[PDB]
Amino acid sequence: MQEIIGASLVFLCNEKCEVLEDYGVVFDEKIVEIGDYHNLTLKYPHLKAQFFENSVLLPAFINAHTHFEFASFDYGSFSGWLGSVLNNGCQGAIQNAIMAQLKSGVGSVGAISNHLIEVNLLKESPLNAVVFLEFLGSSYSLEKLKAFEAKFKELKDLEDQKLKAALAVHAPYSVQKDMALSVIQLAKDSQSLLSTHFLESLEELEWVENSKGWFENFYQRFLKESNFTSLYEGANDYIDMFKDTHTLFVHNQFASLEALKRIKSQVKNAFLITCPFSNRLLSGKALDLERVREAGLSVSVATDGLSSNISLSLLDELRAFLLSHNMPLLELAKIALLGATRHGAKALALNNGEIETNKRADLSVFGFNEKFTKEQAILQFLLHAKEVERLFLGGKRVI
Amino acid sequence: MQEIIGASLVFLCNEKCEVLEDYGVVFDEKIVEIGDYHNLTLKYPHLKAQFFENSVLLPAFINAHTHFEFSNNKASFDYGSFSGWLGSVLNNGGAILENCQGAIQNAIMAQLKSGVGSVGAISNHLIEVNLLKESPLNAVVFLEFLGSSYSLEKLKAFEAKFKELKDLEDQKLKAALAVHAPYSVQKDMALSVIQLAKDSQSLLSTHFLESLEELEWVENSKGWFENFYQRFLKESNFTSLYEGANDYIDMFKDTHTLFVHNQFASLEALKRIKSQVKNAFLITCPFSNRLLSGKALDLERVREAGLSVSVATDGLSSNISLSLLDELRAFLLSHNMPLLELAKIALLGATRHGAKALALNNGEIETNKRADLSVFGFNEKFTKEQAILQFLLHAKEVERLFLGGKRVI
Ligand SMILES: [Fe+3]
Ligand SMILES: [Fe+3]
Repeated sequence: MQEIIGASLVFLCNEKCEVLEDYGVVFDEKIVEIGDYHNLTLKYPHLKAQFFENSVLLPAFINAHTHFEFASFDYGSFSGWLGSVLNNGCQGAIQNAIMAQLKSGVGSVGAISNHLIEVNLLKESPLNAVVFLEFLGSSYSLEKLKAFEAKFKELKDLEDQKLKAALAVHAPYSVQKDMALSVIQLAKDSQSLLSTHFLESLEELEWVENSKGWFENFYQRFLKESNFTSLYEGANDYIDMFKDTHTLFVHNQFASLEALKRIKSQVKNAFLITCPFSNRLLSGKALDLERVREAGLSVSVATDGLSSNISLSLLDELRAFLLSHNMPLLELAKIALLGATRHGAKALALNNGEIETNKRADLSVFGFNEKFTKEQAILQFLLHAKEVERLFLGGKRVI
Repeated sequence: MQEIIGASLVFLCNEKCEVLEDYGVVFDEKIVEIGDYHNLTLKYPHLKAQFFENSVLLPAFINAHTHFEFSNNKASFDYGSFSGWLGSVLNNGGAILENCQGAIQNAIMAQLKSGVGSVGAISNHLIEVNLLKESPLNAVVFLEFLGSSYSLEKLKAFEAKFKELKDLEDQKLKAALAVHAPYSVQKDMALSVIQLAKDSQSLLSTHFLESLEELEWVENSKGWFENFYQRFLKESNFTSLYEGANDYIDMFKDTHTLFVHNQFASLEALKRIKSQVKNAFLITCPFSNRLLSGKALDLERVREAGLSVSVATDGLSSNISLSLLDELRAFLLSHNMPLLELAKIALLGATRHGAKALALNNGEIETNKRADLSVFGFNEKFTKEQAILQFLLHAKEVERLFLGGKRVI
């Protein structure tokens, strides 16, 4: 059926980043019409209508990078964290970790999975899911190459209207060149998305550029292989593999302006994803947001996983995103809201993240105790938003 | 009355920043002895003893700068600029202070449950003083002064309110005095406040160069403060009350002054504070800098000048939670320093550095110091090399809190 909802502040989440006051929207499975809440209640008098005063009505968030496979690990260094994850060499937390996204207002997630453990629970959840099956392998092996293209077939046999199948190549230090050319080709063949970790550390930059640094000893101590040279001969050699695709580039805190200009000019449809908290614990260098826009790209904000973070609430990761950059606060607060909405749905190629006609009815309502001023609404929301009062996904009431 | 407590990790919070494993402490009102927990249970067999596995035992925190009169403020004020925030605070005209004691009692619980045992509260009308007395917290009340025009009538209405403050002092509450800012207090109204602190032998706290608008005003009599005294203060002043940054600093020469914020003080300004205030204490509040000025304190400049920092929550006029732990994590995200070194500066800025600035006998697990101890329980046993930082990320609530050797939480 059809129903009307309106709040004292409505965040359209357009590229203009428009906030409207006392507006309402009518929706079924999709968003049909927008306008003033009172004028809408006269136009459609018989539709059920609810208004929320001193509340914010916005799109449901999109978390494009989150691993549900997970103290333990070491923070303060990337080498120390990777060493501590490999010195290590789940079903119940997964059913409660989805609940941490719904209550935070997240309606769509781009989850990276290695063994397809959480995909079954993501299907009964109301969440919009884009599972990237991640490929890990620094030695060529035709045997595992077909054991990975057979696990993807199990993913494509589980697709719905809520779960889309995608594929991921881990990092330039973990995947051999001819094993990624096959993964990338299968994504073109299956017409699915690509996610990848790119220049996340200073040690990976030293490794990819000049075959030096902490990675001389990585393949010997941890992988039982005898390799002492980089799998790729420079940063551009890794990028050109993703030419003419829809590739999600995560982190990129150590990619130079020439490197991101190359990503934009060559990948054609590249989407940079950033996770503020995980960069602090690991590499320690935050993403230069000016360099991002000096190259012509935009960022989405993601929680990453509890592999290198303390809370997977997208709102708490937004505040840490605000504290991590010296940009003018009120402009950067718009980069966060759009990086958690429209920019995250365009990276995942979904039909939500914006209050627009014919878009998915993925709506969040957040209740407060005051009415923020229109000039401050976007920033006051990010500081005080913690839980969600109402969450509508596909026009169905979930929370 | 003596008892024994030990944890898997013990943070001494000395300047060595020593982490010890399976250590214990014996305490009454003060800390008696430190050592290995098992050796302590044989030395003092009859003392009641509790051990906490996968826990951290450390001093109770010290929050040296927090306004409790403004705890009824969720939104209201404007963030993104200091001029925008001060304008919105003075456009409020002190209307958010009314009906506050119930919110004040809910901000006190945010310090105890976060592990804070001693706090340096800034007060203008002494509304929360009795609630701090009805509280287990160690209190250092700073009586704040606001007045940009000389008026000896208000000078004795302020020196009579201080006598009412010293008439409520005990061993739990110490009385201090505060000068607001170089933009809010006339020179001869602060020299009287400062002199009364010398007379009463009390501590001085002050907000110093917190904004870019405050620096241009103090240095060149320009910026957003040319029009400030007319719009909001109903006064006719168009030049700075002090003739340079050093003119405000030299008033605090030879005393015990807490300098808050100071994100816009240059190395020359910070070298002068140490050499001239003689016993100066820099206070920093990471989150309030982000919402207001937007510029974080240069911690490298702090150590290039020879000073150290303590971390304080400020008030909720410009903050979202007074859990000192949330402010420590925000302190970690706000500076680009090597994380593992900066995590010790955070722990010490919430402990030893805050108790010497507040002139208290705690903030360190040392013999003859106050038995102000906090116990935080976790699910893993951290490596000693990671313990200090892993504590800051996962600490949320406190398992046990002992203040003066008495069990509080
Ligand atoms: Fe990842
Ligand atoms: Fe303050």
